[PDB]
Amino acid sequence: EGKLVIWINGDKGYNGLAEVGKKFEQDTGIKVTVEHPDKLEEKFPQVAATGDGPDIIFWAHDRFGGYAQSGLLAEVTPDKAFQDKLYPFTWDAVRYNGKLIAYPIAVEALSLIYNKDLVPNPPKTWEEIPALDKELKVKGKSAIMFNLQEPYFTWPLIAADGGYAFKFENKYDVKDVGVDNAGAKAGLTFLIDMIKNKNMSADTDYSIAEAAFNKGETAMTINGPWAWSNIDKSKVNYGVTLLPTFKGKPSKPFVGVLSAGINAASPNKELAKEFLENYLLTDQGLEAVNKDKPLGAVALKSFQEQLAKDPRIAATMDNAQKGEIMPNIPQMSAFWYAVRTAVINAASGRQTVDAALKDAQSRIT
Ligand SMILES: OC[C@H]1O[C@H](O[C@H]2[C@H](O)[C@@H](O)[C@@H](O)O[C@@H]2CO)[C@H](O)[C@@H](O)[C@@H]1O
Ligand SMILES: OC[C@H]1OC[C@H](O)[C@@H](O)[C@@H]1O
Ligand SMILES: OC[C@H]1OC[C@H](O)[C@@H](O)[C@@H]1O
Ligand SMILES: OC[C@H]1OC[C@H](O)[C@@H](O)[C@@H]1O
Ligand SMILES: [Mg+2]
Ligand SMILES: [Mg+2]
Ligand SMILES: [Mg+2]
Repeated sequence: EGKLVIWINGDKGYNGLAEVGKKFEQDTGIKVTVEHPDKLEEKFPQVAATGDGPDIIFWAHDRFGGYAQSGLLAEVTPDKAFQDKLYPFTWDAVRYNGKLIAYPIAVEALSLIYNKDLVPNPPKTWEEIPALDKELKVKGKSAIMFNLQEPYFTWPLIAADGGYAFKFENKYDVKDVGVDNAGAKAGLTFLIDMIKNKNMSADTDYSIAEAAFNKGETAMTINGPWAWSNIDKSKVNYGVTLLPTFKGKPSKPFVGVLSAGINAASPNKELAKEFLENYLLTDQGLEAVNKDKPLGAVALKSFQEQLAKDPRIAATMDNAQKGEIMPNIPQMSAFWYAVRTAVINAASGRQTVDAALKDAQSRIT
């Protein structure tokens, strides 16, 4: 009691957040400690269920329905004046069983990131990437590398031709799942065909793809706003644009709302509210995080007005509008674990595309 412990993922601007924490302490005398444990989103329910854990947890909103269902989050209590400072759809992302159970911070979607000096006119279709790769391979380069280990990054292609997670009835139907329909299989088959053709490698992960793109070894990558800061520091002149289409249809990234939840076991709920409402969710607080690692579009209208001019943010929102907001229901983690296994198994040859996605469908439903 008398201090704040915050958990945030290691790809986010945790040093910038710590600067907001230092300002909070200067003003209040209350110490703010920012940590970025690994697997924090799996650890939180295990420690919060014993009355331990951080005061504030940051993640995309998809995890938070499961937390709320288990009673691990405090209902947040912003007055109507504060609610009107943030975009309504961001509050919708953090509403569960009619209650607000987090503060929305930022809106994330994946984009195509391209080296302007290797591909001045980036490909508009996935289908043209193999021919581009062939020309780059004679120069000792590759067309594209992105994280193939996490389903977040492959989902936009799987969804393009008709894949979906849970069907929404204007409630989600947790038994109407679109992981093994024909559209999902078509997109995952194309990924596997690129791997078979040696346009990509099944073992590429986040670090490998980031290093290759930021050293000028691959012409394109797929990543979110948090990655831009490291590219700024690199030698690469990059642009951010629409994901390629597949079978003429847009890639459909899942849209995540970075959210801050208050632990139901926290003895510091009033302090957490003060920190989040009056320090973090200000133009200056978000600026401090954003200059560390970019947040994307932000939930705070006044600061989003200042970011909306950036072509990178425009591209982020263009991809977001072609995609879908993630569900926040508890079943979302089952979806992600099952799809992760399916993609890895298909890409490594441990299962056919059809067998992998059928097994995932069975697991989720
Ligand atoms: O891959 C499954 C994973 O997807 C999402 O995680 C994203 C996250 O939203 C981004 O902010 C960034 O950290 O990349 C992650 C993928 O590595 C879901 O939010 C998450 O629950 C899910 O595990
Ligand atoms: O178990 C698969 C994945 O699920 C949760 C962890 O965040 C990631 O470290 C783990 O790989
Ligand atoms: O369950 C262990 C999992 O956790 C972290 C890794 O990202 C994943 O490769 C591994 O399979
Ligand atoms: O891809 C596996 C990942 O999918 C979603 C989960 O939130 C995270 O724990 C899980 O790691
Ligand atoms: Mg983690
Ligand atoms: Mg609650
Ligand atoms: Mg792996």
